[PDB]
Amino acid sequence: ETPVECFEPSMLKKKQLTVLDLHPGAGKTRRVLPEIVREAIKTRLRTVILAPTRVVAAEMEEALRGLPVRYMTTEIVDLMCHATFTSRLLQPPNYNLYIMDEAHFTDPSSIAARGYISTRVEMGEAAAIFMTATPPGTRDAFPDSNSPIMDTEVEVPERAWSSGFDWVTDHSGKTVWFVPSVRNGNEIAACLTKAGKRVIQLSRKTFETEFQKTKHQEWDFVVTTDISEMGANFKADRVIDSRRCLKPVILDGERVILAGPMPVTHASAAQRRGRIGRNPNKPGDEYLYGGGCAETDEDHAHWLEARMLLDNIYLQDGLIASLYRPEADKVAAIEGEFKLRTEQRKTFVELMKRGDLPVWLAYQVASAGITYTDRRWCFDGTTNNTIMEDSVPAEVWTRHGEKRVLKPRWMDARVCSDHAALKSFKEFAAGKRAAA
Ligand SMILES: Nc1ncnc2c1ncn2[C@@H]1O[C@H](COP(=O)(O)OP(=O)(O)OP(=O)(O)O)[C@@H](O)[C@H]1O
Ligand SMILES: [Cl-]
Ligand SMILES: [Mn+2]
Ligand SMILES: [Mn+2]
Repeated sequence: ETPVECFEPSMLKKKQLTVLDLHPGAGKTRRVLPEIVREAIKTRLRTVILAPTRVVAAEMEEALRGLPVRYMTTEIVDLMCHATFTSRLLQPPNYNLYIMDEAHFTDPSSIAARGYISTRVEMGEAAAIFMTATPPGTRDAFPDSNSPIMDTEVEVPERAWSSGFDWVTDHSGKTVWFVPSVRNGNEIAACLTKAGKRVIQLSRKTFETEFQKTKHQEWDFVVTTDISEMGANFKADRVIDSRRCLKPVILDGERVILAGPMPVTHASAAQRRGRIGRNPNKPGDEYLYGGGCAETDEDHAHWLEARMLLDNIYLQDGLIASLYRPEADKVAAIEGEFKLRTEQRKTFVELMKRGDLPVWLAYQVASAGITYTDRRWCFDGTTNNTIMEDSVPAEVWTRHGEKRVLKPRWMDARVCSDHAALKSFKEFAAGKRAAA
């Protein structure tokens, strides 16, 4: 179960799961992946490539051009995102080779995908290669890089500033700044823009659209959440790292809060720092970081949400997939305890795909026997669940013509953590849906 740093053809045999852990910038995505795919084609395997984002799935369509690779938005090598793969498993192919790039991605759909894949491997039905510089259990925040990095611990602004921090804005290059949340990024970006900087903001909801702006000369800062840890390539000379994240936590099975901001894992710190130092002929890149790392605890909601997904994915007769073993200890939930019957399972999937709700919240609503289009639960919760914005209680016109206070029966802090999330949830609660 030890990671390797070189691909060999014998890794493609069934029952092998290999972790390829070359350091950041070493060429996993653009040079090792095409070598694996060529070998999979020559041995006539049924192969799927899993990219963390549609952006990366484009960086692969280019590093694989000329090969029979077919990108799938929802012989021939299949290419899709982690989320697309898990979404397809939740719907009513039998690959024998799974290649997952950026296999450190900790979103529930990626965790679930690794659990399903590693289970197929242990069943003797497939081989798999997990590519990541930071596999689970990474404890080194400062891995190798193509060019040496200047690491400096410094106080990193956590809110807008009106003076001081001259080192932030006196820089003449391009900076990638990792923030713990969209709302914190909004405040940092506005402060930078007031200083005359050209700022690009990245988050999960906006990444596929806004990342293209970074491919141009005309920007000074990218202000990004942890989504840029997943193989986002920048031409930057500096990373500023809060070393902070938010952690969704299920409190007593009752609600989801956003805990923190609190220290990132070593893997996240290494991936953030790994955005620079990538040009072997360009010394002098800087990594300015604001605190220490800490390891995830038993209570990060994403691993329990991954079990909610896997309990509802068909495997083989009555079997359910386990989590990938190095992550299976992050969850106390019993295999199968979140399995839904057929009609509630359809609602569960619809609330996630069409409703844009977090997994945990979708599960609560679906397992209560609520159908997808019935939005009464958004308004009948405890007054403690009242959603606020601008310190006034949030209100919504329902399609029935009633103006109701947003007061969901189950409280998931992710539906109201920033303006974009709240806008989406208000439209959901009103029975509307933005065109996407
Ligand atoms: N002159 C250059 N030509 C090509 N690549 C370069 C050059 N200078 C720097 N690089 C960087 O080296 C990186 C190595 O490519 P690749 O994405 O395959 O590495 P990786 O192992 O996938 O990294 P990560 O662990 O961060 O996902 C490129 O993404 C690119 O950003
Ligand atoms: Cl985000
Ligand atoms: Mn190297
Ligand atoms: Mn990569």
